[PDB]
Amino acid sequence: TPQNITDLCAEYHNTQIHTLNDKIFSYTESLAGKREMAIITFKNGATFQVEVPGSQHIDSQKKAIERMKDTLRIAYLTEAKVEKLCVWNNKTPHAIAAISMAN
Amino acid sequence: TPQNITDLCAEYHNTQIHTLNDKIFSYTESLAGKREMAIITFKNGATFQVEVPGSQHIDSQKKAIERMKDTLRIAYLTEAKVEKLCVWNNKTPHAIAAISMAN
Amino acid sequence: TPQNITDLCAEYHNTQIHTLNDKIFSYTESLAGKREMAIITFKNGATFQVEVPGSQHIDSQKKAIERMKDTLRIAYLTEAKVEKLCVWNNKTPHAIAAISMAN
Amino acid sequence: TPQNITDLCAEYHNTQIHTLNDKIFSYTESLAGKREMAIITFKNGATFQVEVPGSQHIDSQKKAIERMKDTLRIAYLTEAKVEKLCVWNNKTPHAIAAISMAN
Amino acid sequence: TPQNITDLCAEYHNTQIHTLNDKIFSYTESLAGKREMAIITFKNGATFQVEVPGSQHIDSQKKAIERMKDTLRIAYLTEAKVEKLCVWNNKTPHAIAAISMAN
Ligand SMILES: CC(=O)N[C@H]1[C@H](O[C@@H]2[C@H](O[C@]3(C(=O)O)C[C@H](O)[C@@H](NC(C)=O)[C@H]([C@H](O)[C@H](O)CO)O3)[C@@H](O)[C@H](O[C@H]3[C@H](O)[C@@H](O)[C@H](O)O[C@@H]3CO)O[C@@H]2CO)O[C@H](CO)[C@H](O)[C@@H]1O[C@@H]1O[C@H](CO)[C@H](O)[C@H](O)[C@H]1O
Ligand SMILES: CC(=O)N[C@H]1[C@H](O[C@@H]2[C@H](O[C@]3(C(=O)O)C[C@H](O)[C@@H](NC(C)=O)[C@H]([C@H](O)[C@H](O)CO)O3)[C@@H](O)[C@H](O[C@H]3[C@H](O)[C@@H](O)[C@H](O)O[C@@H]3CO)O[C@@H]2CO)O[C@H](CO)[C@H](O)[C@@H]1O[C@@H]1O[C@H](CO)[C@H](O)[C@H](O)[C@H]1O
Ligand SMILES: CC(=O)N[C@H]1[C@H](O[C@@H]2[C@H](O[C@]3(C(=O)O)C[C@H](O)[C@@H](NC(C)=O)[C@H]([C@H](O)[C@H](O)CO)O3)[C@@H](O)[C@H](O[C@H]3[C@H](O)[C@@H](O)[C@H](O)O[C@@H]3CO)O[C@@H]2CO)O[C@H](CO)[C@H](O)[C@@H]1O[C@@H]1O[C@H](CO)[C@H](O)[C@H](O)[C@H]1O
Repeated sequence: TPQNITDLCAEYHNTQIHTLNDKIFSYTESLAGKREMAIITFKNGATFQVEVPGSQHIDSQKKAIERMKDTLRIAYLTEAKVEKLCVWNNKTPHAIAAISMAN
Repeated sequence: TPQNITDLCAEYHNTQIHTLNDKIFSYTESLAGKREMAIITFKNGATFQVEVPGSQHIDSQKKAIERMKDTLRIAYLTEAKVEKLCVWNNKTPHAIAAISMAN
Repeated sequence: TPQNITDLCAEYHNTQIHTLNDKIFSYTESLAGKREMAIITFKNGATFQVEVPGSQHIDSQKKAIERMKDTLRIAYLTEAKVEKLCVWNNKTPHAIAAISMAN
Repeated sequence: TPQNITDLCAEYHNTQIHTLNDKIFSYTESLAGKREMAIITFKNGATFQVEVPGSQHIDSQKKAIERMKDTLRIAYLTEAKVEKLCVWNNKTPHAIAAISMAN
Repeated sequence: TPQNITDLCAEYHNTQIHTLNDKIFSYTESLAGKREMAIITFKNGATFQVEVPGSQHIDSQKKAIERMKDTLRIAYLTEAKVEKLCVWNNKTPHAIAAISMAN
């Protein structure tokens, strides 16, 4: 139904679009208990995270959270340019809701 | 049974074949609740989606849906040329049913 | 226990070996209900399928069918030469049972 | 929520941080019973393990331990520079808790 | 726990270390009923299998077995030099227990 990341982002509160058009600068992954997350940063310093699964996530999001960590890792290793990120800004670091990669 | 994507596509109602013979221009992935989907684009603007798993899907296609999102991601990252897409035209963006990639 | 694809193939009824020594020309995959399959072709026109999972499959072949589809996808994308395929000939297109890849 | 590996590492006892800034030298993986683990080494001889999933692990970490081995395998194969490692030092070899890649 | 492949291999009966320092020559994969395994060979004729899961395997070894097949496949496709293999010499072909890669 939404046709791009901007329309999709617009369907949630506390979200904002970050136009990066750049490759991920660093990738951090954690298996530590209560911190099973991934954190990424860009050259400008901007930091984002894929949240630890919790009660704020419905069951359908379970699979998508894992896929997102897979995507980030591979985008990072292949140095793919990420166009935009839709993030929840009520979390720190900002939490990734969706990504767009282009060209 | 079907020997190719065209024959396969012809076995369903509301489907059509698109011949792109081009690489995916952009890939968008979302983990947002109720919008756990992927959307792809080609240079001419043509937009397609891998639908959110819902009641129209039988048990057997859930793994297939997951595999498709995986296929679109590497196809994108590797700039693989997609030959054809069999898509359901009763959805917007058009929903991907099958894909064919050729040398 | 088999030592190679040919001996493994010889243990089955209705099987046959095809020597290709060529890379995959086309990769096709479908998430369409009741047609969750993948189809590959070679320049010589040879067409093979990875069957839809079903009755003719034991619980151990399940993960293996999924694994074969991943193999065929990555082989296609990396342009790996397929040496031989052990195929069941009581199906059309011929269903894939095993694959060998040699440098 | 931590913004980097240094701060995330600091949220645990018996946890040390290691700045490597080199690609992994060796990758060892085992399927032997009771020894389903991975071991990595750096050219400076530093050796680290990804623990056999045991009782000291909560359920949320299970999927995470699998992801970490996938990450170690791909970072090794692509020769990615790993920046830092947060490791629990009450283990021998020291056990990987988190990893950061910044090339 | 062991700090390397030789020590690890020494913790089991009927095992031996083979130093290859060469890439995999051929990869064979089968989905055939009761023969869901992978066989790899090196140019020197060395042939090794990843056993079909059976009664000899404990529960914790089941994902390790699937992972090892992913590893062999990716190592093969990327021409990653395999250093050593720990194998059970009471099976034919000898069964892979652990693998070390160092390029
Ligand atoms: C803003 C918020 O607190 N969201 C939490 C969510 O709350 C639900 C309603 O929010 C939306 C949203 O997230 O913006 C509304 C959207 O239009 C929905 N969009 C679509 C396409 O469906 C989404 C979506 O359904 C869910 O996210 C699916 O999981 O939900 C929120 O407005 C509502 O609260 C109202 C209340 O109803 C109203 O009477 C009162 O006056 O004001 C409140 C705020 O406007 O309640 C809804 C739940 O009852 O609920 C989910 C759990 O489903 C989460 O808790 C969500 O929080 C975010 O979750 C993110 C990950 O999914 C991430 O962690 C964010 O940081 C969390 O805040
Ligand atoms: C067209 C439609 O509404 N399809 C929904 C489907 O409906 C079934 C019958 O449709 C087909 C079809 O999709 O074309 C008929 C094909 O020959 C079948 N092909 C094969 C290889 O089996 C497929 C297939 O069985 C299913 O897709 C597998 O899940 O189904 C449909 O024709 C039938 O309804 C008839 C009705 O019986 C008849 O009396 C009346 O005169 O005409 C109706 C319409 O032509 O009903 C069948 C279901 O009872 O059913 C599935 C669920 O099983 C879906 O709901 C499907 O909708 C599409 O699903 C897609 C994703 O899978 C996607 O979301 C599309 O946008 C949906 O429209
Ligand atoms: C040698 C053998 O038959 N091993 C089978 C194994 O047997 C167990 C004990 O064997 C070891 C081993 O595999 O070598 C001993 C190692 O030191 C252990 N190492 C570690 C780090 O724990 C391993 C390990 O625990 C298991 O492999 C985990 O599954 O096991 C063996 O010593 C023992 O012998 C007893 C006997 O049971 C008892 O009745 C008699 O009175 O005294 C003996 C004392 O000397 O029995 C253990 C089983 O209860 O068992 C596993 C299943 O647990 C396998 O069957 C294993 O066979 C090999 O398995 C490989 C795949 O896992 C491969 O397929 C080989 O081909 C199989 O031979």
